[PDB]
Amino acid sequence: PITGLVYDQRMMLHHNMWDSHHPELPQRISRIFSRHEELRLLSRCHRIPARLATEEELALCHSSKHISIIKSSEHMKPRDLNRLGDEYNSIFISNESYTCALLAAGSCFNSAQAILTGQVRNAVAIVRPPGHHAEKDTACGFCFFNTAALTARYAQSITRESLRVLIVDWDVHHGNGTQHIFEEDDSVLYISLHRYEDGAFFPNSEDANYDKVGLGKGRGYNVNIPWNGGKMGDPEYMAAFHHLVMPIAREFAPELVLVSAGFDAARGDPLGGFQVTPEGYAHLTHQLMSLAAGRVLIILEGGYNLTSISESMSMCTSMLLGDSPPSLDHLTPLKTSATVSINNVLRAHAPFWSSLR
Ligand SMILES: CN(C)c1ccc(C(=O)N(CC(=O)NCc2ccccc2)Cc2ccc(C(=O)NO)cc2F)cc1
Ligand SMILES: [K+]
Ligand SMILES: [K+]
Ligand SMILES: [Zn+2]
Repeated sequence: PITGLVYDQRMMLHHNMWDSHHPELPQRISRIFSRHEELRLLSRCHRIPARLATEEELALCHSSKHISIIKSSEHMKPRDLNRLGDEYNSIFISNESYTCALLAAGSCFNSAQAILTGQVRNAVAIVRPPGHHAEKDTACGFCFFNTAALTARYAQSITRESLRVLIVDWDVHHGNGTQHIFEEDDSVLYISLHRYEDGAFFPNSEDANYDKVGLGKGRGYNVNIPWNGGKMGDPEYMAAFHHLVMPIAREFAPELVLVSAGFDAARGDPLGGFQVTPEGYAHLTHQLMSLAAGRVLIILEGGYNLTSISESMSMCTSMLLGDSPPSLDHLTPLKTSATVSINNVLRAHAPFWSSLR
């Protein structure tokens, strides 16, 4: 009954050499880790080592051209790095960026392997740069390689190709990369909750709407829960879980649960605009621990209030360790548009999930 934790301070090497105040700060991961110490959570975990992902492992999800280009940035001069990064949507690059994206992925590989071989029951991965906006053939939105997607495929590579993996993505932004990588796949169920605003919120694509349910045999295995017109928080996220995430997830019966755990929907985030509390994230984590016999891996994605993400992720680890969840009011009413959103998802996915009918 062990909880794993992976953290390597070398992941702070990735930085923005032209804007030292860019919100995707190196100290995002060091503040989360130090808060785990201060709360005496670190010493309760089994320390899992970081490692580099290999190029072969990156090819599980990414094209040879994309891997080659990001790999080449290790040797580039500053103005060439700036030119490269400017070619993407919302990317900065330093000569350490490739190595740090490899360490983020390999840390999660090591955690998933410890879970699937029974060395630990569950794990938390304090990693950067994030992953879920990265596509097979490009970088985007602070993300170089899709860590969560790679971890799902790595997981399958060391157990079965049929290993059922659920990815819950509670970052405030849609994981466009994760959706696309698994869109035609029924072995990996992708569920994303995100601020949508009728397609106006980043990453600015109607791919994130509720009517994108998957393709081919993947039809029904992509669940988008898009929020519109409202500052959402604990009541809305609890209700999405009760009405959508947990019924669908229980019917899918995953064998591994990956959380694309961005904390930019948190109260205090400078750009998410939402108000999920640390208690809220604890409730979500505890809910997910009822799946896959507790085999849950929490992977940091976004989140830009240093104190909010540190408190929020620490509460998640407290849940994985077996601490009792805080009691919340399941009877506070939802903001009006959130009911509309949840109903729109139920209509779209009832054809595929008997648990909704
Ligand atoms: C340097 N500072 C303080 C910034 C602050 C904020 C942004 C920013 O708004 N983004 C999103 C976006 O809409 N951009 C277009 C735009 C154009 C004109 C005006 C405002 C925005 C970048 C971004 C933020 C979060 C994640 C993440 O967390 N994903 O999971 C991924 C991202 F790509 C960018 C920079
Ligand atoms: K999301
Ligand atoms: K899918
Ligand atoms: Zn985000």
